[PDB]
Amino acid sequence: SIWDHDFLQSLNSNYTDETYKRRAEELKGKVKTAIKDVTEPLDQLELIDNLQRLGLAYHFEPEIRNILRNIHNHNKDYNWRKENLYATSLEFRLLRQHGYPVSQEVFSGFKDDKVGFICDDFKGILSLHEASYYSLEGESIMEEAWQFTSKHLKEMMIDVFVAEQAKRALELPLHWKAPMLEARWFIHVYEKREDKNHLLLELAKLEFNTLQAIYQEELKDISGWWKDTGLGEKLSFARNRLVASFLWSMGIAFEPQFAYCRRVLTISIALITVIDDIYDVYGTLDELEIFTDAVARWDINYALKHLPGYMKMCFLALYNFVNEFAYYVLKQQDFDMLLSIKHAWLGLIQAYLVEAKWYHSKYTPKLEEYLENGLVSITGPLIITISYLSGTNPIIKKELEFLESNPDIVHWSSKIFRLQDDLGTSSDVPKSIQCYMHETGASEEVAREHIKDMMRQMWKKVNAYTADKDSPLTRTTAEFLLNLVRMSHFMYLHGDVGFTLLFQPIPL
Ligand SMILES: CC(C)=CCC/C(C)=C(\F)COP(=O)(O)OP(=O)(O)O
Ligand SMILES: [Mn+2]
Ligand SMILES: [Mn+2]
Ligand SMILES: [Mn+2]
Repeated sequence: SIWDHDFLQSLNSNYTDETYKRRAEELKGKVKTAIKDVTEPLDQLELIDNLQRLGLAYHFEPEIRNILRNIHNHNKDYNWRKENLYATSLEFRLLRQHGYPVSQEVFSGFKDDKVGFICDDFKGILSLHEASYYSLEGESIMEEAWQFTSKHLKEMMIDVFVAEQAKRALELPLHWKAPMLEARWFIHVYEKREDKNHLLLELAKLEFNTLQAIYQEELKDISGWWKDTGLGEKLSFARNRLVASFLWSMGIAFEPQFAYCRRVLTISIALITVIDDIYDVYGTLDELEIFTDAVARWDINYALKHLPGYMKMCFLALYNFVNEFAYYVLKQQDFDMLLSIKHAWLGLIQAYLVEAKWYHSKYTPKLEEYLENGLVSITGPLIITISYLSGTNPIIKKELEFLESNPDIVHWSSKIFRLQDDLGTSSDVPKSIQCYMHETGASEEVAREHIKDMMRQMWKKVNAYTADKDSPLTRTTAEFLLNLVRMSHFMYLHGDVGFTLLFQPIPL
C-alpha cells in the first residue's frame, strides 16, 4: 500500500514521447518484412512462439494468422509428420490456441501402449508439457502426456537454466498466463540468445515501456476518482487497493484500446473489495439483508432511508458509478445496459449473502453446493459482464443475452477462479479446502493437491467451449473470461511483481 495517490501523480515516464512512438512504427515495418523471410514451418512456429511470449502478438495478428492457416493446410501432408517431440508439441499447442483442429493422435508415435511415453529430451518434454494444457475432456493421450511430463519435470529438482524452465512450467504453464505477465522475463531470455533478432528484441522493449507509460497515465485518472469518493477516509478498512485492482484489469485486457475497460474494471474490483469486506467481516446479518435489498431495488431514496451510516456512502458510490457506466455506454453507442449490469451486481451481492448466512448458521456445505454459490461470489459472472459492456463496441444484444443465460464457459471458468482463490488461504467461514476435507477426510495437503487437479480438469471443459465456433461469444469476449482466470493463477503465485510490471521500465 505504498503506491498512494501522491506517488501515482508524480510519475512522468519518458516513453509517452512522440519520438518513441515513431521509432515503434519504424520497427514494426522492418519486423514485418523480416517475417516474410521465415519460410521454414518450424522456424515459423518458433517465430509465433517468440512473438506471443514477447508481448508483441497483437501487433502482427494477420501475419500470425497467415502462418498458422498455411501450416494447417499442410499438416495433413504425407511427409509433414516428423518424429520430433518438440516440433510436434509446438505445432499442436499453437494450432489449438488459435482454434485450429488438431488430433491428439499426433503424439501416438511417441507413446508405447505398454510402457507409455518414450523420451529423454528435455526440450521435447517441456514443449509436450505445455501442449498438454490444451487437452480436451477424454483425450487419454494428452492426460497421459501430462502425467509423464509432470513427473519428469519434478525430477528435474531432486544446466542451471534447465531447472528454471522446469520450475516455471510447473508453477504456471503458458496456457495459464496472460500475455504481458511473462513479457519481462522472456525479453531477458530472448536477449541472451545467439539467434535473437535484434530488431524484434528492441521492439519488445520499446512496446513494453510504452505500455507502462499508458497504464501510469490511466492510473493517475483512476487514482483521482478514488480519492474523490473518499471511501478510504470513511471506512478505516477501505485500504487503498487501487494498484492491486488495476493489476487485475491489466491482466484482463492489456491492449491500449481497452483503456475504458480497465478503468471500469479497476473501480469495480475496488468496490467489490470494499463490499466483500462488509459481507464477511464488518456487517451484521440484518445490515447485509438491507444492503442486499437496496441493491435489488436499485432505489437511492430507499437506500438512503434504510441503510446504516457506514453503508450509505458505500452504496451510493456503487450506485452512481454503475449509473455513470450506463450513461457512458448510452452516450457512446446508444445501447441501454443498466438492467444487465445491475442484474449482475445483484447476483454477486446475493451470493455474498448466502455465504454470510452459512457462516452464522455454522453450516459446512458440500463442495459442489459451495462451488455453485462460490462461482458467483468470486465475481466471475460480474467481471465478464463488466468486461463485455465496457470493452465491446458495438455491443451485440444476442451476445449479451448469452452471458446472462449463465453459459457453461462462464460456469467452469468461475469455478476455477473460486477454487484458485480458495487455495490462497493459509493453513491457519469454510472454503473449498475445508469443504473437501470435511467431505473426504483427506488432509489439508492432499486436499490442496486434489483441488489443484480439479482446476486442470475444468480447464479441459473450458478448452472445449473456447473451440466451439458456434457460440454467440466472439473470440475476443472469451479472452476476457480466460484472462481473468489466468490472473487468479498468477496472483496465487505472487501473493513485488506488480511494481515491476507497472512502474519499472526495461532499460533500453
Ligand atoms: C475481485 C477480483 C476479480 C479480483 C480482486 C482480488 C480478489 C479475489 C478479491 F478482492 C476478493 O477477495 P476475497 O479473497 O476475500 O474473496 P472471497 O471472500 O469471496 O474469498
Ligand atoms: Mn467473501
Ligand atoms: Mn473476503
Ligand atoms: Mn478468498
